[PDB]
This record gives sequence, C-alpha cells and structure tokens, in this order.
Amino acid sequence: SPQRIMHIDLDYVYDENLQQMDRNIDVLIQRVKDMQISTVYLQAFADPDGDGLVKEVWFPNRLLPMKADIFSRVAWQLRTRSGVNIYAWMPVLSWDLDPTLTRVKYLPTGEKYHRLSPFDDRVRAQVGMLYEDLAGHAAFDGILFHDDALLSDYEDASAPAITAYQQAGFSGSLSEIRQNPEQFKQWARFKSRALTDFTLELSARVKAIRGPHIKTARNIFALPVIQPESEAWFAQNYADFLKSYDWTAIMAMPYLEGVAEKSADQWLIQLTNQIKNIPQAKDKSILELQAQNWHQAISSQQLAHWMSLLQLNGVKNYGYYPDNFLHNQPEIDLIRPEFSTAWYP
Repeated sequence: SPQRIMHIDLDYVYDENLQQMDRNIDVLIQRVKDMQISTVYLQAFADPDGDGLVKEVWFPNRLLPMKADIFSRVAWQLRTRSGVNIYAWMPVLSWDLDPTLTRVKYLPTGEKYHRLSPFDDRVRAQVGMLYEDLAGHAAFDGILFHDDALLSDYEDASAPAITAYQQAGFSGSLSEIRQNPEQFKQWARFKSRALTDFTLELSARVKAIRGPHIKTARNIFALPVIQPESEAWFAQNYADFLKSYDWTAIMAMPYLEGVAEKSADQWLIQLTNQIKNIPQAKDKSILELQAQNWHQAISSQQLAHWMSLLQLNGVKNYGYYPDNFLHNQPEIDLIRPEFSTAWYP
C-alpha cells in the first residue's frame, strides 16, 4: 500500500552492442523484482553526462534522434515481470529542439538546465509532439515531469513571456514588477501556475493516446516546500503541486542542497514536519532520497538509515535516485528491509 519508488536511468543499461545491452536490461529487471517495491520512475531520455540538455531519447519520435529503442521493452518487462508500475520520466523544457524556438531569457538588467520557453506556442506544440510520440510507442502507467520545470526571479524575460504577463495584467517591465513586493509575489505565482498548466497540457496529450488512467507526478525542489517564499525564484508551489498531480515527488536530498554532513538527518526530519503540517500532503507526496553524492555513492548503511528515519517520522511514501543496478549499489541486502512492501496486504 505505501509507495516505494526506484528512480532509474536507462543510461546505465546502454551499450552499442545490443547483446550486452539486453544482458544489462535482464539484470535491471531481476533487480527491481528482487526489491519488491511498487513503482519505477523510468528515464525516457538520454543524458549520460548530465549536461542539462536533451538531444536524444529512448523511443521512436518525430523530432529527435533515438539513441536506442529501449524504453518500450524495458517498461513492458518491468510491468509484467518485476511487479511495478512505470512512470515515464520526461524533461519539460530542456530539449535541444529547433534553434528558432524561444529559449527562456534572463532579465537583461538582472544581477548575476538549458530551457525552452513555455510561453512560446511552438515550444508547447513541439514538446507536445515528443510526449505524443512516447505515448504512441510504449505502455506505461504515469508521467513524471522533470525538475527542469522551474523559473528564477529573473526569468522568463523573453518576448512571448512578456506578452503573457501583460495579458495576465502585469507591467511589461520585469524590473518594475520586481520593484514592488506585491506585484513580485503575484508574478511568481503566475509563473508557477504557467509551468503547472503546461505540464497539464502535456498530460492531456498523453491521455488522448494512452487513455484517462494515466497518473501524474512531478519533481519539486525542497526549498519551495520548506521555505515557501522561495517560490519567487523557483516558480514551484507545493500546494499547487498537491492539487494538480497524483504525486508530488520531493527531492529530499540534503547533500545535493549542500547541507552539512552531520545535519542531514535533522534536515530530513524538518522536511517531514513541514509536510505533516498540511493535511494529507504526505499521502500525495513521495520523498525521493539521494543514493549518490554529486560523484560518490551514499553508503547503503546511510541510505537505509534515512529510510528508517522517514518511517519513524510517519512518512511511508518514499524512494531513491539513482540505482546503480549493475553493481548492487545500494546493497539490496541492506536497503530491502527498510524499503520492501512485500509484507503489506
């Protein structure tokens, strides 16, 4: 009954030698089966170097090269052999599409992921096509919208964004908006809503092909959850996520956030406190722990400890990213007792 998530990169199975690649996939399938959990968030795009721009994907499509046709069959094998549902993990904005498409612009007079602008209708149509191509070539149970759906307090300064702000009733001058706290706050919420609405447009396109049973999840950064004024520079709002998606996947990753080593546990506890202060928020949230320190491995002992910590703090829905499945990291013998749902009726 509780949700237990393995967040997996298909980058880790890839090999130009398909025979070897299929052997790698076999290990993945067995690994997830052995963990006895509920859900895999499965990478639909390639990004082995973590360059923050997607140039190729793991499924046939109309716009970008397919590095390998592996998403469909890995999704299928996980669902039928490994006992899990599958969310296709997709970027929202960070796509290396046509150069004439509008990119998110930073405020020219501003103090100082490679993202396309969600306010350009052509961006929305082309990203839409990619989601439609995914939906039309694979079977899966949900969509995980990537953490790249964010905008800073100096974004988006592009022409289509400015037009959208003006249509919404704001000044066309972002600097004038920023000079006034009341406007600045309302502008932040507008951007949050705009990003959310774009994801929901994409979900609708997938549902027009896969049908209405598709669930939605989206990654949210920890700051908008634990210090909500930070919405101003993230364009992510926790309550908005909880109302808009089936699952809000919180990146409960203290070391990614640069939290001091000995303060990780207290940071996690504080996050659970904030969540529990919103009724049923924990019931619609997944807390994703980190299994790597960006890279070294987080010890299996530490990761299991964090999972114990979440349970003891009343959080039952959780998971981790990434899984080094070809190398048993984290060690299944140590993680499984704090992760498996097999005991649950």
